[PDB]
Amino acid sequence: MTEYKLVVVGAGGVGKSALTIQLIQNHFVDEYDPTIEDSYRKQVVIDGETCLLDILDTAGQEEYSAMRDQYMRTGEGFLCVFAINNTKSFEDIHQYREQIKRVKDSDDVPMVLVGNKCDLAARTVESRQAQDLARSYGIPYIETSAKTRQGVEDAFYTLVREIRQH
Amino acid sequence: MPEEEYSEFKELILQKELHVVYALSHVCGQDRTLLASILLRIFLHEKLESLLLCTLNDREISMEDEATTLFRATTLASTLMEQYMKATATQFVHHALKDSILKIMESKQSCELSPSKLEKNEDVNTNLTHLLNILSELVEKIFMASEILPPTLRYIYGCLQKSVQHKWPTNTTMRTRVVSGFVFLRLICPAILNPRMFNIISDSPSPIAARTLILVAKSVQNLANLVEFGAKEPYMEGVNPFIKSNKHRMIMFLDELGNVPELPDTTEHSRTDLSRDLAALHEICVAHSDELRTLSNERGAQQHVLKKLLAITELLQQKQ
Ligand SMILES: Nc1nc2c(ncn2[C@@H]2O[C@H](COP(=O)(O)OP(=O)(O)O)[C@@H](O)[C@H]2O)c(=O)[nH]1
Ligand SMILES: [Mg+2]
Repeated sequence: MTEYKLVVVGAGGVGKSALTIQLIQNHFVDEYDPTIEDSYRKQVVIDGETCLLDILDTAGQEEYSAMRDQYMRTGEGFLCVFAINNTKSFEDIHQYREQIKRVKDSDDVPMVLVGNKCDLAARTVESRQAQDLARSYGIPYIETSAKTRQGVEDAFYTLVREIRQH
Repeated sequence: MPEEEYSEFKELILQKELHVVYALSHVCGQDRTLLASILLRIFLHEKLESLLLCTLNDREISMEDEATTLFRATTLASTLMEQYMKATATQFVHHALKDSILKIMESKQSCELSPSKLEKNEDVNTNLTHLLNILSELVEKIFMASEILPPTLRYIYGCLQKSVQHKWPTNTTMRTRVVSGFVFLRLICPAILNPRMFNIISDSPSPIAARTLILVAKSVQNLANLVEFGAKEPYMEGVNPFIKSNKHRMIMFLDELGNVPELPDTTEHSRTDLSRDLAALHEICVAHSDELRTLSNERGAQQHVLKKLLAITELLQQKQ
């Protein structure tokens, strides 16, 4: 059957792990557990199509760059995650976007922009400027919350379509 | 200009409250790395590494409202740590790691545990065994190097624990985690996945080696955090005996790694010439002058300082 190699990227502590596990395991993980590189498989059905997600979850820390290159090369689609209460994570999004472009030799790579932690009141990054940045890239933007599961199944499924339309 | 000529500026950078450095940390973004190299050399020169790193980390902590995110993102503080540790804890990494890593390279016994990543008629029980033995061998080497961390770096970890205690008194677990996130997450495990960071190796890992390093660093990271595998990936479940039997050996390490409360200063930096870095720091002020004016507009303790900064920056602008 059809496999999709999705890759989840973003700064440390933004909620890539939390996103992936709420998808894989159907619950919220609230505990300290920084990632190195965890990998999950899960066969699902999106729009009638039976398919298999090979999801890679990565480490966001600048120390783990260069180790970035290998998983990018094999990846098919990229969730680029930041936190709406952490603006600095938002500005980091650019660097992942440019690196992903470099390693694969292209400018229109299957990408989705995910803004995580929207359940929070203390939000410093507005929905609009995230939507603006998304359009200027040519890729969708989805607001999710791993705590509540809003937009989660959306955000991953959207990436799949975005791979199919490429 | 003559180093003499930066004096008035040089003595505003070093002020204990560290007000300027925080401001800079807000203003930069793409100069983060560059700026770090410049601040560290300045502070290493008049032996204030501790003043800088200790206060800066304390600021990040006092500004953190949720604990499970502490020092996870890429601030200046976490870059300042990064570049400092790469400078002072190289030998440490060679001691703990060099032997265990080189053995892993020359090996051909695969450590794969993942029910899908597995070759045909590959024995996953043989694999588990071999991995565990490496892990045991390695972490024994890691644990018995607690004393190998330079004294001054240990002090700053002590700084880190002093902080987390003043901030979260009711939480006893943080004092170890907060150290683990640097010595493991941001030092040991990276050096495991990529041995050229510290120049342990000079060669590209084989496909089997590359896998084992992830499998090993993943395992070390779980222990370093104190989490059993179980709730995440399924295949990793049989590496837990190791975690359970070393769980406490880790808590010792992380706790006592910061067990220096007196500042060290021997092997002190000889008096030479700073101008090159003071120029380059001033140049980062020029480049962010406007932005620092916006921050100086906000009244408060840093204000008078931030006022004087732009004056000094502009006055040194003119004098060149
Ligand atoms: N409120 C809230 N917290 C979240 C959300 N996603 C993650 N977190 C928390 O943020 C921290 C880091 O999550 P994690 O996924 O491990 O980060 P990552 O792996 O470094 O991207 C943990 O304390 C999570 O429980 C979310 O949507 N909402
Ligand atoms: Mg994670």
